[PDB]
Amino acid sequence: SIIEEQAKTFLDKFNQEAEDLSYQSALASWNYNTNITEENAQKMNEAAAKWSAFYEEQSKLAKNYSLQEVQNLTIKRQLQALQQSGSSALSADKNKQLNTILNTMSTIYSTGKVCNPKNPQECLLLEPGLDDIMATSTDYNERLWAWEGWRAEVGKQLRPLYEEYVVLKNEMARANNYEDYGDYWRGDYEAEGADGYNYNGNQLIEDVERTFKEIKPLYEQLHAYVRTKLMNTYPSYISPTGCLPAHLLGDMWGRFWTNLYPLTVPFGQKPNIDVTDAMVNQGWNAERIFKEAEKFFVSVGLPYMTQGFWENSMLTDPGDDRKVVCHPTAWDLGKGDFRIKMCTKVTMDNFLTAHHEMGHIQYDMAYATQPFLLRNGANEGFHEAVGEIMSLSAATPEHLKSIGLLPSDFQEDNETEINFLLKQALTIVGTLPFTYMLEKWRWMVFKGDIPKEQWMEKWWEMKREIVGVVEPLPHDETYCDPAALFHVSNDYSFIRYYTRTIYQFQFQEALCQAAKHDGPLHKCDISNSTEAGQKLLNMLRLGKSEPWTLALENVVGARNMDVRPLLNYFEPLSVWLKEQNKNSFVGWNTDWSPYA
Amino acid sequence: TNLCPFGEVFNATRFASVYAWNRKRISNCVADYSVLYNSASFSTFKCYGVSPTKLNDLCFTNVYADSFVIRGDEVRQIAPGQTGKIADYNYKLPDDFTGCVIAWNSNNLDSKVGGNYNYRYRLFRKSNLKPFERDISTEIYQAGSKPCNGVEGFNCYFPLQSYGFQPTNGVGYQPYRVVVLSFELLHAPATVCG
Ligand SMILES: *[C@@H]1O[C@H](CO)[C@@H](O[C@@H]2O[C@H](CO)[C@@H](O)[C@H](O)[C@H]2NC(C)=O)[C@H](O)[C@H]1NC(C)=O
Ligand SMILES: *[C@@H]1O[C@H](CO)[C@@H](O[C@@H]2O[C@H](CO)[C@@H](O)[C@H](O)[C@H]2NC(C)=O)[C@H](O)[C@H]1NC(C)=O
Ligand SMILES: *[C@@H]1O[C@H](CO)[C@@H](O)[C@H](O)[C@H]1NC(C)=O
Ligand SMILES: *[C@@H]1O[C@H](CO)[C@@H](O)[C@H](O)[C@H]1NC(C)=O
Repeated sequence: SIIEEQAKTFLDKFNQEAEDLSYQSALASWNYNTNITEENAQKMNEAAAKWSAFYEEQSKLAKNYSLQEVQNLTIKRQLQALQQSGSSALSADKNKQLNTILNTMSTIYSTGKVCNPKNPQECLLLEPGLDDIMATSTDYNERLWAWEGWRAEVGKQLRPLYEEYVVLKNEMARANNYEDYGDYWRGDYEAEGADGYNYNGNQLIEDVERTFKEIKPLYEQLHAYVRTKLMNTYPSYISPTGCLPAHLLGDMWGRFWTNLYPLTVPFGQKPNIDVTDAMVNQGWNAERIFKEAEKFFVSVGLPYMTQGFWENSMLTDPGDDRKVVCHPTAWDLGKGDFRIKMCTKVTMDNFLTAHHEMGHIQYDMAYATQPFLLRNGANEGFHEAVGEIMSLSAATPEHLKSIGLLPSDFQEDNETEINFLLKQALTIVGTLPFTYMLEKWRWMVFKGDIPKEQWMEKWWEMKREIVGVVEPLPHDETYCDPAALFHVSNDYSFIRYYTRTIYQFQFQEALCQAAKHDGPLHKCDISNSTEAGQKLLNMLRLGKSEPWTLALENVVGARNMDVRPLLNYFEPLSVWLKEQNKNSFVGWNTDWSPYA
Repeated sequence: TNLCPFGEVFNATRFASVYAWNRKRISNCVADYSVLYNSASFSTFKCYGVSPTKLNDLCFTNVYADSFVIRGDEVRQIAPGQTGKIADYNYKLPDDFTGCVIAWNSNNLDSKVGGNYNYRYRLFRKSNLKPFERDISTEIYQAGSKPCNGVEGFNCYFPLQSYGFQPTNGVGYQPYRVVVLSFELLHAPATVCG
């Protein structure tokens, strides 16, 4: 118990310095992200360099403590968080090589351009370009060439870079008691504590498989219905028993199916609920939306908003000689400072992204009492999971007519629910197989089970075996299809969007059960419910102080992930889809390709 | 007749640090406290032992005034039977206290853009404070078995840390000014009343 005292008296000084340094860095960043100029960028760089150097030096200094003689778990987690900094634990030349490889990969991805094969002088980019042509166009050959050109001009350049990047990342990973750049990523899903509460990185690879195996049939039903509906547009290319081509899924990669709604409306003879004219004619400004969100949040027992929030937050575009970065975000400046940056228009999607950001801000406000190296989420998916349930809650017609946006005599019909459920499904359940595939492929490439020869042949068979998507043209071992994605070529993990989707419906079901709500789960509103807010606040009061198993149990009472709430949310849609698919084939075969 | 110099304590331009808080004696000085009570300027006026309403009849020999500046979330530590960083190494009150404290915000007169690092507070010390004691020492704190040699390094720290007051921080981080009044009934004749 002699190292205990030394660690305790060192963490205090570390916290005292880190608070000020982080506040300076965050303030510089916020100042740049509103009044963009060259001096502001210089100030950002000079503020961030000092914080990075201080953090690295403090980690190196603390690397003379040992986790085995520390029995208090409160400071053991802090020491583990501070010591785990194995990004510079490599030779300088190798580090410079790695950085230049990331830089050149990013430049190739951003600068990449493809040209019209019939009009040479028109060449397009991704953001003002190919993305729009996939979102809107319908012609088969147009989508085909736009897909193939991007695949052939990104992969050809990013193949050897990725090939020689894998070995460098494995070398970096096998210096922190890790076997590859796999387990290193999975190490966030780590917990320690009482009996039955531990969670290592090898259980995630089984929990994910179990959850996907339970999920699959609903995706099969949705895929069969989409395949049956997608024959009045291309009645010469779709096989009733086969799969779906990759260049017809409303997106460049197939990440989201939300762009297939106009071609797959269940009942197209009635518009969906879009309350925008109601706010336009009632005289609503940017501040009223945030006041309504504040009222909704205080209704459930959560605290008010800080006075400085209403003065230091840019809730609308200045509309002058001040160009800004217009992207919604929530900031935690530190030292009790909370701000929200977002361009606000009088429209419904802004009305929802305001609730999302205020949920983030409340979650940040909750754990301000914890030590410095404990103020974060719990499983890298809790933030957006907490922030996205408010969007679901504040979109029910009952909530809309309870605030003065719908007539009091509005009677909700039944045909609209099928449309809304299908629209939600095309975004929620139509992306899980893609995420599971991408993450498993990356893991098994990093481990070494895929050699260089099977690098691009396993991918284009796992896709048809899991997702149900086949390529329109054959691809040899000179392409790099996964590299043509932002999250793959920019070192971003790809399990958050699966884990968040799993937790969201568990949280929603627990909160709705606490509120004593009868009826379907998709018409639930947690307003005027103090017990639900109390349970949520009891959850979001710890941060990283306790293992995330306790955080999950504080709300749902479960020790691990569960998918039954997700299926319960989509019961009427499943019944309707089963009723519609009486004279159609449900599954698919993997021995069909539109080039043989 | 004489008034009493409470305007040189509450209305002073410069206050002292927590580890070097000033102390002032009240002489044979006719004082009034209801004027202090009926002023909507203090965020904390709670009195232990005596009641503020019937505080113009009691007579005392000497009255002590102590002043310093602390953070917003540290006023609760200026109270008998309290434990924390402030009331263990900087300023500690006894359990038989018979006076009371005054606190109010000082953000506008104490915060500057970029940081005001003129206020410092003790962070490391061996023993407790032995209430109503001050210590002004810059000796290097020794944590490990290896002795320090007047230089900062491993397990050797400087036991002084400065505040980071800024005009944008939250209420729990805005600076607060604290004035503590203590009354003693000595064996000398009660010299002044209200
Ligand atoms: C939550 O409760 C509040 C009051 O506790 C409701 O506000 C009132 O709602 C009634 C409708 O029954 C109106 O006639 C009042 O004018 C409202 N008063 C105020 C001050 O808003 C609120 O409607 C409830 N919300 C939900 C979703 O049930
Ligand atoms: C410190 O000095 C100020 C004057 O600058 C005093 O302000 C008093 O303010 C109230 C209302 O704000 C007035 O009604 C008084 O007349 C003011 N006093 C004087 C003497 O002008 C303030 O009271 C002083 N502080 C103390 C503790 O006496
Ligand atoms: C933006 O920065 C410039 C200098 O970089 C400064 O002159 C100007 O006042 C700033 N504008 C605002 C609104 O802060
Ligand atoms: C531990 O301390 C020694 C000197 O006491 C220092 O040389 C060494 O670098 C420290 N450990 C690490 C990992 O830096």
